Amino acid sequence: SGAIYVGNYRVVNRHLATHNDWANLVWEDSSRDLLVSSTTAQGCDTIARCDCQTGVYYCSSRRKHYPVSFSKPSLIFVEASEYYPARYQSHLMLAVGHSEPGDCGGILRCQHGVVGIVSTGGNGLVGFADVRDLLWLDEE
Ligand SMILES: CSc1cccc(CN2C[C@H](C(N)=O)CCC2=O)c1
Ligand SMILES: [Zn+2]
Repeated sequence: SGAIYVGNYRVVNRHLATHNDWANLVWEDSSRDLLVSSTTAQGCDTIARCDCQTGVYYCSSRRKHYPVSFSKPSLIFVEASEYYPARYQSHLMLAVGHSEPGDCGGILRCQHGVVGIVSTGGNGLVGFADVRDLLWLDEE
């Protein structure tokens, strides 16, 4: 579990969105496993606007924050899971590291702010959905 709170927006994994997130939907993309909903209170997170390939992510299944090198956002084949059939997931970055399904929502951050959230994993890899291209998260 986990979310990014920036301005009046809440960014969550699309598969973990609640009834309130869908009722207050701003934007969602099944191919990215992302959903953004509106909030009444202002958030304090800052989204990174950079091309960083090193950062730290939180892994709840180990209660640990791991420093990682990650690939640039790409279209990657992702095996079938409890929430999606086998498909290509877009804007996805991979790192070598631990992840389990319940780790989705864990933040990946670099020196510039939030880069993305855990979305995939398996075989000693962890994948993160990028949010740095969603420039509109910074305004209105
Ligand atoms: C096998 S370890 C692992 C870690 C994180 C996630 C998964 C599987 N998965 C991937 C889904 C997607 N984004 O396509 C989102 C929901 C989900 O449970 C496995
Ligand atoms: Zn950065």
